[PDB]
Amino acid sequence: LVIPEKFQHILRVLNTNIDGRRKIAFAITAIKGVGRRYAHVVLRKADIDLTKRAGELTEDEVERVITIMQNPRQYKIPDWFLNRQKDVKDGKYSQVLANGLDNKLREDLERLKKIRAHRGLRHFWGLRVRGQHTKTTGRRGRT
Amino acid sequence: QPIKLARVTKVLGRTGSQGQCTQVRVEFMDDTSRSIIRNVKGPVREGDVLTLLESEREARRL
Amino acid sequence: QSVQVFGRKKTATAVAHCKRGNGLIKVNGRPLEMIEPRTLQYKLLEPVLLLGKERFAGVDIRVRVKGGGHVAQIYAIRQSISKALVAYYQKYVDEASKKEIKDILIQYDRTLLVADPRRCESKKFGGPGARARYQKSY
Amino acid sequence: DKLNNLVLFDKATYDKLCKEVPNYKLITPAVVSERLKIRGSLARAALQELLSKGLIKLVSKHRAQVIYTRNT
Amino acid sequence: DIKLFGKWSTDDVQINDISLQDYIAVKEKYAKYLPHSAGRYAAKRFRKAQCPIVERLTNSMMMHGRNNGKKLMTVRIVKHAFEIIHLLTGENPLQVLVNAIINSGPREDSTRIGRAGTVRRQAVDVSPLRRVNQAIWLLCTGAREAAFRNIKTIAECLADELINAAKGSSNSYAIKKKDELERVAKSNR
Amino acid sequence: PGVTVKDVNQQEFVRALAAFLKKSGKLKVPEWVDTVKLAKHKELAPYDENWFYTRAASTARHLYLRGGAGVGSMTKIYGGRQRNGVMPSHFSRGSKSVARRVLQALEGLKMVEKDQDGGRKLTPQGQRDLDRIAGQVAAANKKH
Amino acid sequence: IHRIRITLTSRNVKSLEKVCADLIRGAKEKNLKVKGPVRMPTKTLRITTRKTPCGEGSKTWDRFQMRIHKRLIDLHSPSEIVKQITSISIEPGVEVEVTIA
RNA sequence: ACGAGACUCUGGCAUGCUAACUAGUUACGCGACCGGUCGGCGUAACUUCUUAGAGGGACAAGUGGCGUUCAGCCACCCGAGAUUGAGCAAUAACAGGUCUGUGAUGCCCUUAGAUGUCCGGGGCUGCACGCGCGCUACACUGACUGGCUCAGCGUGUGCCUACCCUACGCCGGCAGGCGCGGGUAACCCGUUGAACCCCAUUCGUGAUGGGGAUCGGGGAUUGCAAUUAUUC
Repeated sequence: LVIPEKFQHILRVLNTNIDGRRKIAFAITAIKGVGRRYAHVVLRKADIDLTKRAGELTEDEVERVITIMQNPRQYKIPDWFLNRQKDVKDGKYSQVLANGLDNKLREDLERLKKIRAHRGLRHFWGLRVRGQHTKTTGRRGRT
Repeated sequence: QPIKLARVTKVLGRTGSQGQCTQVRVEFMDDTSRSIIRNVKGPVREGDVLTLLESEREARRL
Repeated sequence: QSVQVFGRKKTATAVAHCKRGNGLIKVNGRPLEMIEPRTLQYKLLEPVLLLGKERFAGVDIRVRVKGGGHVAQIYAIRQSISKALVAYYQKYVDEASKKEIKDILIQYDRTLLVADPRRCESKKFGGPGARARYQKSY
Repeated sequence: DKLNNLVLFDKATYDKLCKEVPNYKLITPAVVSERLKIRGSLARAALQELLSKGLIKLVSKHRAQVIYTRNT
Repeated sequence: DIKLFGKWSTDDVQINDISLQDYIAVKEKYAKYLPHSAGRYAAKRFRKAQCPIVERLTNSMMMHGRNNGKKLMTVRIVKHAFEIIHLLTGENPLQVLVNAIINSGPREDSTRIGRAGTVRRQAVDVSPLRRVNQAIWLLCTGAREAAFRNIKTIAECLADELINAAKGSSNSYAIKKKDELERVAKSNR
Repeated sequence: PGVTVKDVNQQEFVRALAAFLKKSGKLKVPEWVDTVKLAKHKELAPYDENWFYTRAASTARHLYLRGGAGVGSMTKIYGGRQRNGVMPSHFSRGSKSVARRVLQALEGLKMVEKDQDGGRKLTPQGQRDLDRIAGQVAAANKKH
Repeated sequence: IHRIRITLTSRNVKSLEKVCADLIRGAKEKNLKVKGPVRMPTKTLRITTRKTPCGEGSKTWDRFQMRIHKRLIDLHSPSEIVKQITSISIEPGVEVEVTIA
């Protein structure tokens, strides 16, 4: 439960190294999807006291957090609350950790150019998605 | 750096390039017989007292 | 009894109903010791303890307030209290001590009896504010 | 820039902190943080915990101005 | 009784400038329980000095387009550091305040003088009103920069600057500004 | 003279009505209370685990103050500063669903009664409980 | 019920008051208990229009304001008596809405 | 003599006066305390508390210091007020913009081969950068759980005008379905319970909570037609 000495710098994702200085409800922002109000709500309903700090981060805490982030239905959390609802190019519903599998889905530039779609060409040149009109004004990129 | 007293008795006018200062006549309380002119900076009321480093200073005079 | 004679500041006003009661001052169902900003309570106890807490000897004063802004209500709620005290002290009881306390609170300040005639002016077009104008284009 | 501060529980929050905050006359989370090399956030947390222990005299409380003085 | 905030005594102040109590006043009958009376002195002239200087402070550490329109915050933040100087020096904050206003208050400044030239400056005497204005401005500038981006909160940076300006200590930013004004008065006769 | 409803600081009064609520243990909480956005102008998830009970306390207190006032009005009280980044911040409504759910929670428990022209009122039992709570806080320090 | 309400509205205060005085005298010419004229808040309508037809020059606007002043006269009488009083060559620009309940 | 001034609405004292049932606080119980306190409000109800009327009031009128001792200027007591803010604004004129504001108009293309015209499916909806009005910030006078609670001009169901505000039950975090109704209007939202602030929550000098500024999915209401998730 409470223990003065459990401070470790690294959490396990794909054997890579992360930061471990942030406090609780903020130390699990190192995961791509977890963080913001997602980590806040999982710690809020985790039935633990939130006054704990980085040094009192127990291994049971981390194990339960990893299990809860594996599947959202621990407290009946719908999939859209995660960054990835029903996936593109496959019929899954979850976000995948690490790199090389989720980022493979994001590359969306060639196939839309096959149908001569505007979205794919826009993402092909690295242009604006929000639709920022460009006439002459703008102070980013070349100076 | 002796310091004495000086109090306003006559606001002679406003000076400065853009109305910076007031050319004002001041008497020394410790002597109550001398009147000197000072380009005092800031809002000045007729009868205020101020501690000064200078007891003989004069500025541009017309 | 209604010897109320306004008591105002900005667009907010107070009416100080006064009667022969308990000596407790009420502000629309809440005591003057507890007001929403939680900061101007001293501004409200200023008149009474300036003139004397001993003056209230069975006088029930209920002030009803209405207008915009909390601090705008204050400086008028207390003005209404002072007006009600003036009306009570002018109706029957003497004037020598009335003039004494009046001189004391007048030298204390001026916003206890006479209202501030100030008010928010209109805004003039061709600028962001009433007096401020847009930046010049070179 | 670079966030790197003391987040470890060791002989810095109890010793030299509970032994040097009571002996000083002004106690503030900023004052405790500056004079005792400690983090202001953990200074506030520990001050709240010791107030729950009941070893101070409180004048008023605020988000940035919690007024403490020695009582015992 | 007319004690400030009902806790700081007002029958103890001594300006010790022979005749300056009409331009720096905290004993005057305009001095009230609180430094909040809304702005009424700025309209006319030489009425600004009739202000209770507590109000001039709570409005001078009240600036910079992020504070304007938040005067109750200024009154809370002056209650803060009033009850803090009550313990730091163990004396009434009004005494250290009048010491700061009597030392930080400049005497000599340098200004452009002449109708036909622009080469140099001339020494001028800064009147009591302008001297208190610019002294409080330097105090507030230091107190803003002393807690700007810093871990140090308000009511302590202001407190530190006030205490080390009230004793005449040159370590203060306001007192170093005063020394700079005096030296530029020396160097432009 | 007894004790009036508003003669004790209203912050601790709503705290004490909330305390009555969590010593009663009568209310019900549905299973969509942590999966929703629950706000527009609030940019962080609640850190107190108990906002439902404080919401019930606020709703009950406002209910004593306002007669005939029903759902849709407290959500404007619970709305606030909505910042859109570059866009200037506006006033946005809070969560209507949260207020409605807390109302239905308090609805039918002899605290909240359904009026006949729209909105809601309070039953004498609810008013008596609120007045007992106010007397409790007053007797804590203000009546001794 | 026989409480006849005249909701009378006009742009001019003086013409409105002359109409009200004539109507209340015609009621006072007969044996009719009446209430005083009830002055509902005048509607001030603002229209701020750019002056230059094509955008050029300093940003200049006209501010046309429309003051609509409305009185009500509710008298305890059958509406036929009020209509008998009505044929008095009502002032132009003063419109009458008749309310019977 | 025109202009300025004067004028008019006014901001600001109507405690005096015509006077409300679309305004409002106090003569007896409605759910509680041996006398005090409710905007579901108590039987009873007076213009003080909001609107909008007439008359009054402020004049450098009063005192003091200056002044060619005048016109005037500066201080002071009373007083609500001793410079409230704006629309009107001259003689005379421009080669300043508008023929892309107009069913007000001058030879050229336009003489029916009619730069939209019946239908209507792209167009000022482009990327390398220069101080064009402005936008949220760089933080601890603070964004931030939420406690308490105060607004004023207004705008509002309707001629080829659905669509305007918008009091509850059910559901739906997000917009929204049906109903009993409330609104031509101070009657209905409204007591614009609002909104800025009232500082009990991780916050501590950072890339996380100042800084949504830069990703892909989904419910969907006015919109046949949201393709640059234009806008919830």
